[PDB]
Amino acid sequence: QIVLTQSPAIMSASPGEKVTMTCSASSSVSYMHWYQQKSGTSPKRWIYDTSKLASGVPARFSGSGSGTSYSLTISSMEAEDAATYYCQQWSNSPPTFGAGAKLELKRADAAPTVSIFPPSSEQLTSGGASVVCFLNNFYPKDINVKWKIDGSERQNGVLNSWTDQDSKDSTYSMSSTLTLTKDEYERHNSYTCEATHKTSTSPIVKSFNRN
Amino acid sequence: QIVLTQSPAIMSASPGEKVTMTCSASSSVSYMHWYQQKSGTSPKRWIYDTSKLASGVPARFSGSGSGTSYSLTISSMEAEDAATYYCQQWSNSPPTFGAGAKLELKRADAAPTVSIFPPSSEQLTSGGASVVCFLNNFYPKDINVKWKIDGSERQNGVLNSWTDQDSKDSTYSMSSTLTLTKDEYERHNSYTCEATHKTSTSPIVKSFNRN
Amino acid sequence: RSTTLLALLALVLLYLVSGALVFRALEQPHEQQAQRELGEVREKFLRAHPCVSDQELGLLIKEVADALGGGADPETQSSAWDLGSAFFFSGTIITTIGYGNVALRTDAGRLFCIFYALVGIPLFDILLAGVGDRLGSSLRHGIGHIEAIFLKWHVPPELVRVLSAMLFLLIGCLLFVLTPTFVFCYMEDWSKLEAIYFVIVTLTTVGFGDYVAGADPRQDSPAYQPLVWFWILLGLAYFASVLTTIGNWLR
Amino acid sequence: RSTTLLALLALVLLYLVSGALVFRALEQPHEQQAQRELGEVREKFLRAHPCVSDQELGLLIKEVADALGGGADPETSHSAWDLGSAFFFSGTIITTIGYGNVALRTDAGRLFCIFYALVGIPLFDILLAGVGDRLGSSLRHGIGHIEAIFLKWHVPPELVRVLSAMLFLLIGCLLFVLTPTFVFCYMEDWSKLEAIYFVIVTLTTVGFGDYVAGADPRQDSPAYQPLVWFWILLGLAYFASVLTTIGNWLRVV
Amino acid sequence: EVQLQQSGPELVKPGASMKTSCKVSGYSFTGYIMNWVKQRHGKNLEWIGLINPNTGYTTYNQKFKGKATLTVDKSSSTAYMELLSLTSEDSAIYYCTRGNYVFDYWGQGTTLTVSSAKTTPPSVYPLAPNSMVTLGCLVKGYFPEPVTVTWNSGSLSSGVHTFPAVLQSDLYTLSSSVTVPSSSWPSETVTCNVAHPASSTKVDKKIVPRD
Amino acid sequence: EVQLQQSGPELVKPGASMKTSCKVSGYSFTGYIMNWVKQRHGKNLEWIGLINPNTGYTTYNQKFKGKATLTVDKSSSTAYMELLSLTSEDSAIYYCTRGNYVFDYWGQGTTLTVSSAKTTPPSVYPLAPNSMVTLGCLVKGYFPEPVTVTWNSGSLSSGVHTFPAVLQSDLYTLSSSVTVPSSSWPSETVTCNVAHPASSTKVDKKIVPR
Ligand SMILES: [Ca+2]
Ligand SMILES: [Ca+2]
Ligand SMILES: [Ca+2]
Ligand SMILES: [K+]
Ligand SMILES: [K+]
Ligand SMILES: [K+]
Ligand SMILES: [K+]
Ligand SMILES: [K+]
Ligand SMILES: [K+]
Repeated sequence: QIVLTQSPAIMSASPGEKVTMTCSASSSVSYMHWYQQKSGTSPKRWIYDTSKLASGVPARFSGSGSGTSYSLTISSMEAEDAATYYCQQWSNSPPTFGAGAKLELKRADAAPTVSIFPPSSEQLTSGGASVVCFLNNFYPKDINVKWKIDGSERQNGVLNSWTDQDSKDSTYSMSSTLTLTKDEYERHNSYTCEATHKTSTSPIVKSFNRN
Repeated sequence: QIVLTQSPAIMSASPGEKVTMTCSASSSVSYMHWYQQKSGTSPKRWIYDTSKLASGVPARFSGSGSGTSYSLTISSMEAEDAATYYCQQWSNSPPTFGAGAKLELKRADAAPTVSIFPPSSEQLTSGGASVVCFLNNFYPKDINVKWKIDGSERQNGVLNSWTDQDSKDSTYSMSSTLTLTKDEYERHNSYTCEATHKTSTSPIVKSFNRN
Repeated sequence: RSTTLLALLALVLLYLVSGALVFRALEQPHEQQAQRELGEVREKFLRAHPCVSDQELGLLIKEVADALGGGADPETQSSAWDLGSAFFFSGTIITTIGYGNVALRTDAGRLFCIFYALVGIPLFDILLAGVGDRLGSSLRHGIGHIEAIFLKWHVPPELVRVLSAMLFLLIGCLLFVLTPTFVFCYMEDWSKLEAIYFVIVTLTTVGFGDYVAGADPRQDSPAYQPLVWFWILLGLAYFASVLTTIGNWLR
Repeated sequence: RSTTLLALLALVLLYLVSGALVFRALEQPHEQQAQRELGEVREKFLRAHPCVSDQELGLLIKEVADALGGGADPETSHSAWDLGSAFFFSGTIITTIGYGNVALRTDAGRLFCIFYALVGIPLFDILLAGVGDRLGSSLRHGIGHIEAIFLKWHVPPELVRVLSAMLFLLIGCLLFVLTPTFVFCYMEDWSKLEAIYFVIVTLTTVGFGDYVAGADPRQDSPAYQPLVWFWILLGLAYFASVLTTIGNWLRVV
Repeated sequence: EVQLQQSGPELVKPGASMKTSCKVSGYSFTGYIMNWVKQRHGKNLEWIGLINPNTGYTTYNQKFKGKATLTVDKSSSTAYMELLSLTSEDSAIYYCTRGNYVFDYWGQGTTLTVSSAKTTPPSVYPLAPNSMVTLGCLVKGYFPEPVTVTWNSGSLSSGVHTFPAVLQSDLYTLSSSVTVPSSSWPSETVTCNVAHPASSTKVDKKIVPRD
Repeated sequence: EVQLQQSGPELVKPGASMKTSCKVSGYSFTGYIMNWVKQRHGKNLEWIGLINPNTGYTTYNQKFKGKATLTVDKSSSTAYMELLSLTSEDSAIYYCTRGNYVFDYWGQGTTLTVSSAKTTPPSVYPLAPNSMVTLGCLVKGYFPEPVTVTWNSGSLSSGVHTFPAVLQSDLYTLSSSVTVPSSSWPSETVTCNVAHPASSTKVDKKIVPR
């Protein structure tokens, strides 16, 4: 019933940076709790009773707030702090959560290594045609892909898939896949994967012609 | 401090007999609990919440009551049922118990096997004189002992000691010990130990001369 | 007369001792059962939750009792001083009904309520006596028109005064006892007995505050709660006016 | 007189609307305290007793409320329909104070309370007016001794009628509005303000019931509840003498 | 060390019921409240309900009122959740977690997958096309999850992004990108190794260049 | 299998204080209320007080208010009771027991003895004077409890009693009795074997006929 609102849902920090996540409640609550979740793993009680630290939690982390507005703060960000933080509440039944705030590590901007592949001969014999595009090892995560079949843009039959931040290089990669019937694919000649990233006002575009 | 009254404090049963001991509260009580204690060992929860049996307790045991008057009942007395039963109450702080009801086994009456023993040579040389009298393996427990020094009765420096009911034969035994200064002992010649049991309106008397 | 004064004191004393016997006989069995029920609830909760001592569950109830006492609602986890109810509360003071179903928390409010009452109550007693003499004139004056018919049909003039006085109290009883009870019966979702109880407890200005009209947290009836006070004014002035005219025809 | 009555009506209406603004301004910020305190009690109980769900502690409070509602007292005598407290309750009816700190559960009790009041209140008003005239007579004659002192000091005898009337309201204000407050301050463990509030709420017969002396038989000073019964009679009677002369002068002028 | 050990991942037909389990140890099962939490697509956490394992008391989130049935088995110190008439929307991770105000210990999670899909092996298709070159594997139309994508039998492991799967109409589809020096390709053979344990499928696909 | 394991029997001087312990198992220490009960020379059981080991809350019997101090150690799942300025009246058995309405599991008990008495070894004296003959051993002027009396090193086990010890001028005294056929005595030897572990005493006494 009580809505917890964690905005922004995403934020980034270099190690040594102060990070401050917030949780505003639809109505007042006595205490807020906080959880750290990393890909692969269930959530972990991070801070409970608003400002109390759970067992392992290092002292750089601290909680505060009252009423409708609480915050989780890292004095000096570390690499190992990058994870999703959820705020919890049980001052009224039922207990409720925020949608969560993902904390990513901040690094130097990197351009996507864009890479287009036409349908395989193997797949075309089955009557399918999947045109795959890899946008690899770029930062930040914000990227837009557009598909164009003979210049005319296509958005139907596309399915995208992001990786989590590379543990060592802190970059993101994604895979945009235009899935067609062999017929639709053989009608048209040129297929282009156009990627719009912050690294260039001019978009990165990899293309191929069917012959 | 709700008073629990277990009357009578002592009772006996032959095996196969129905026993019903009772516990009256000074004021009303929602549930009564019961404990079985066997000499040497701590109490063991026997019946709780008035009529509920604790796990070991055999089915022949049963509880009931309400208000100010509760009762623990054995359908068919066994040897192993012989023990002290306590009623407890925690319908008001502080919790309180009964005096306890001590349940002994009933058997065939037996006469005390009386035996008198004079002061040892070892003890007389050290300056003391202990005249011991054993009244062994008699039922019921009801017994009176008296000492006579040359037929003049003595009741000063006597100490008695009863055993619990023999686990084996269900009899009682006791030990009356006239402790004197070697002087007082050597003054007089004959020592007698007079036992009065229900098995004879005429007393059992064992005696010895210092000769 | 000192003789009659003491006879009156003994009369009223026996009237209270008689009341005390009756209320005990009717109420005490319910109270002692409620007590048994509280104890039954505690014993049941201990048996269900073993991480709780009797004495710790003792303090909880004491603290929960005290919060409920302060007006906390068991049903929620989280307006009785909205302009409507604050106007009504002020009305309960000068009328000396004093329901007290919502009581004052601040020392400021209590200190103010003192001077508010010492000025307000007597100011109202003047309005009450004013509306009382006015309202009593209007009905005895108004019924005089219908009374005229019965006097001409040759009913003795001492008995038509009683018949008029009977109609006078029955028309008022209809408008300021029966009408309100039937109104509150439907509006508050009380029983016909609960409604008469409230009405009479109110007009006697005993104002226990176990039952209060417009108190209900649900109702968004803004004119309703103040408008109940319009009734209270007319009822108390009638209650007053008729008992004073009774006093004149006695003495 | 018609014109004046509505002028007086409109005055009283603005006096209530003015009161409504004030009480709201003072009390509305502390509406939510009791509820916050209940929630604070629940949350600490949960934190201290982990085998207890919020929802289970929910039903306890509702069940505890219902028992307290039926007149139960937290036990750690308390009987509020013992002859002492039932005598007191009967007194709150005929005095038209009606504290309501102990309310009736039975329909029998409510139906009875109706006829008890309709016969009792007027019966009491006669004794009150009787004790009002008697205590007032004794007191004005008692001041006759101090009136003699003021007459010998050659002070105009109508100034002495005002000085006696001032002493008349101050001597009884000392015995019925101050003496009781200092008594209740120590006996009930209230603040000097809380005590005066109760005293005045009682003597005005507003009788909110947020504060009550109680008339519950106890010791440490068993002669306390007997003198609290007696005080309300004398105090209400003391007001009557005063408020009739103030009321008489305000309606004639 | 407190431990909530959830049963393995469940995979059930639409309309059928599931029942998943959670065994506690390192604390006293009955001492603390058990809750169940739904996490769908690593997003906003929903509290399903709680059970007091000691009393058997259950409250549900109004949302889950019909779906979920919490039970315990005090003897095996195990909590159960049962989900009924499952729909595609129930496919999520489910956690048992302990707490009556903050969820202090969580299980590892259990992954529910509601799907009409039969065990289908994947169609591995090769993605063949600067110093560096990017190749890829399209692993399409397989069920259930997951597949292990390797390159040259795990020997070529750096410069690899195996992207997350997506359900495209009840069948999983992922891509893998490997980036190798153009020294190495097509100089040296690059096969991608896809294994689907559900169907005991092991498919190798050599990336051969476009003619 | 739930179990309350109390510390051994303690013996303290009059006026000194005492602390005894109780370590629980088979359940969660913190999950249930711990009580202490006094049983005074095998008569009516007195509830001393309770502690909530989770909250540390303690209430005492008004009678024990000043005497007893309950504490726990959450980590070692141990309950403690401390009795202060002890008198001869405190010599009793003391049980830790678990419960918030009924005491469902009890400890084995601990025996407190308040006494100025020094560790004294006993004076074992033999008691010598039909189908059957009864002989005895007076084991007197020893402290503290217990002594054990065996006969012919446990070769005689039947016909054996050992009366309870009684205080004879600030010290313990019991005597054992054995009953053997009159063919066996004094034809054959009957020695009683007395052990007082407190003084590391092991003394044998042959019953010599007078
Ligand atoms: Ca009561
Ligand atoms: Ca009372
Ligand atoms: Ca010690
Ligand atoms: K009045
Ligand atoms: K009133
Ligand atoms: K009144
Ligand atoms: K009230
Ligand atoms: K009132
Ligand atoms: K009231």
